Amino acid sequence: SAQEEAEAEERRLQEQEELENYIEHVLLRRP
Repeated sequence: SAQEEAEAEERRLQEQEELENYIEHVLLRRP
């Protein structure tokens, strides 16, 4: 582990935690 890698880790959680809702609504409201 390290400081740099640690910064990227959380980045994935914050990006995913929010992304999960993206496709969740985008797909649910599909054409």
